[PDB]
Order: sequence, then C-alpha cells, then structure tokens
Amino acid sequence: SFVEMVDNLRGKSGQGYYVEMTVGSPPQTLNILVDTGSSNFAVGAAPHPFLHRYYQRQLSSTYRDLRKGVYVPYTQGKWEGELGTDLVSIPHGPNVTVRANIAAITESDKFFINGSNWEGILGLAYAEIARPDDSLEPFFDSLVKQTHVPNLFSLQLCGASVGGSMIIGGIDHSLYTGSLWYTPIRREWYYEVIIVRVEINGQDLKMDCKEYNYDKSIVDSGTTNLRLPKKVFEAAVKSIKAASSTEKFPDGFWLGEQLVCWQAGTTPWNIFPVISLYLMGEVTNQSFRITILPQQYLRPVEDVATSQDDCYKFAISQSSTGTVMGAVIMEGFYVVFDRARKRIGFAVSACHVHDEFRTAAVEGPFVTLDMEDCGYN
Ligand SMILES: CC(C)c1cccc(CNC[C@@H](O)[C@@H]2C[C@H](C)CCCCCCCCC(=O)N(C)[C@@H](C)C(=O)N2)c1
Repeated sequence: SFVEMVDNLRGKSGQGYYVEMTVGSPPQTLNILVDTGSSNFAVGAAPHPFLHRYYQRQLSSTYRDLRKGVYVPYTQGKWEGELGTDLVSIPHGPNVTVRANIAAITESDKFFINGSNWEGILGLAYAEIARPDDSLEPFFDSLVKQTHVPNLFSLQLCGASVGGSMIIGGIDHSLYTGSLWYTPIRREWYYEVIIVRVEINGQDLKMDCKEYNYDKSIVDSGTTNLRLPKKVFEAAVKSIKAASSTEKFPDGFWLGEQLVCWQAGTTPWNIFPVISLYLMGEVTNQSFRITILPQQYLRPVEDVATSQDDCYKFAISQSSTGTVMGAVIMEGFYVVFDRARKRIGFAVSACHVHDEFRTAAVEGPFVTLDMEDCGYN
C-alpha cells in the first residue's frame, strides 16, 4: 500500500524536502527534512526565531533522556543538543510506530531557514557517519529492526512550491517510466557511488575518472546543488560558459551568488548544455548514464523585486569534499536506495523535467573498462 505515501513530501525551492512525522505520546506533529546525506534524526527542541513549533520533551510520557550531548557540523550549518529516545511515526508512511534515537536541538547556527516549514531533520544514511559516533543507531535502522518494513526506500523529488514522495519499504511502479538502472553503493556510510565518465552536450570532459570521485561521490537529498571537486568544477563551468557564450553573465552568477533573470517565458534554455553523469553498473565493464537538463541546474528563485521575469541561480558549485549529487540532480528522477542489495537505482520520474527538444534520461548499457580505477583510495 504505497499509494498512501505518494505525494507525502513538500518543500520550497532551495530549502529541501520534508515529510510529516510525530514524536512522543501524546503525538507531537513536526515536519522533518529528508536527508540522505547524514544519519542523525534531530528536531528543534527549544525556541528559535525561525521555528513555528518544536519538540517538547516534558509533554511526552515516553521520552527517555540518554544523558548525553550531541552536535553535528554539516558542510554548511550545524546544531548541538541532547540525545534521548521516543516513539516516532510517519502519518503518510508505514503503519507502524518505533522507538528511535532523537537529538533535541537546543542551539543551532545557520541550520534552520526563515519560513521553511520544517522543524527537524531525518538523516537516512548509515551509522558510520552518525554523531557522536556509529553507536547511535540511525532512524531507518531502528525502523527495519523493529518492524517488517523492507530495508529500502525510494525518493521521487519533484521540481516546480515543490513536492514529491518518499516510499518507505519499497518501490512504487507508478512513479517512474522505463527501466531502473542500478549503481553499487561503494561503502555504507554516505550513499557513496562511483562516477566513471562525464560529458557535456555529448563531449567527454576527458579527465582522469578518479577526479570525479575525489575524495568521494555521494547521493544527497539534503544538499541543494550538484557540487563538484575543484578541478571538475572548473572544467565544467568553462564548458558551460562556452556553450552559453552568446549571452553575458556576472561572474557572481557562476559562483552561485548573483541571480540572473529573463523576460517571463524567454529563458534561453537551448544555450545551456545537458550534463551526462555515467555511473558504475551492476555487471562487468558496464555503466549507464543519467542526463541532466539546464532546467535542473538553473534553480528558479522568487523575484526579490517585481515578479515579472523568470530568475535563476546557478545550482552547480565547487566542493572540497567530493562530488555531491544533490536535490537538483535527483529532481525528475525516481531514486531507489536499495540498502538490502547495496545499490542505488535511477529511472526517469513520472514528474520528469520538461524541455522542448530535449529530455532528461537514464540510459544503458554502456561499456566502460577499468571502472574500479575511478574510485579514490
Ligand atoms: C552530517 C555529516 C555526516 C556531514 C558533514 C559534511 C557533509 C555532509 C554531506 N551532506 C550535507 C547535508 O547533510 C546538509 C544538510 C543541511 C545542513 C540540512 C538543512 C538545510 C536543508 C535545505 C538547504 C540545503 C542547502 C545545502 O545544500 N546545504 C546546507 C549543504 C551544504 C549541506 O551541508 N547540507 C554530511
């Protein structure tokens, strides 16, 4: 009965995707950000300027203090709080309740977003990257251990304000078209994968494939942009600039600072290239590719002034901690986090991104020799 979970996600562009949950007894309702790039389940538990509400431990008869502190420093943003446990349920999810670890956030810095509508975060990655250490069992692990929910979930993140689905315990076939293509989870900490080739408008970037995964490549719904290692970022930007060199953009645009606008409905999509990321496949010397359209990496932003022009931000940025296939990359694709079989699947989503003469795609099989050499050690 996955139909009950279809459309259970909501969000605002650049502010993540959240799902409704309840914690404690009696049930306290909170919207929680869905993040495959971390492994801690945490909720605001003290007043904060941007919080419409928060978790009140004193009002929960099932709350249990773990008498231990915790803090989590993300690439951007961080919080600290107190560990404990409580009963948790997902209204638009499995019909079960489970006792899970919960970090009550007491202090935070550039974490919560003004008027986002979510008050917590659900880290869906593995125990290896949980704070304070891997002995703090992540929410999904508790769920699978305490119930009969199968060990996998899928995410259908949709663009344009935004919505989507998190299917807990399986794959819902009505949410995608064509075939699902799988890439191995390299190691169970982040959802780490290996990129074996990159092309822009069909042109090979021709880099040592190790550069694509320096120092790792991950699938992260908690990160907005496609983030690339310095060397790859430079090559990609250089290529994208050349392709769109018939227009002029502030240098701040390419740094993800300044935004660019065009007369409503005149965005020159054709001048921006498609980006193909090839991922390691399931059989020997076999890979497959996912093609990204500019409608994905040119994130639409609300016109700070007069909403008369379509404005966008460059959603590709430089990284010093490996490639990050963030939300703009996942949008338009149905992504299966098959923990049980240590693989991540991709297929064209039912809510795929449109373009007049081009289309996002997941295509295979491709032959690719020596893919093992693409992983960084
Ligand atoms: C938690 C540990 C394991 C960790 C340390 C370092 C990197 C990572 C990789 N995943 C990062 C991810 O978990 C982390 C999650 C966010 C703070 C959650 C709150 C904001 C969500 C909506 C705005 C997103 C803007 C954005 O792209 N951010 C805010 C990137 C930059 C980022 O950081 N995201 C994990």
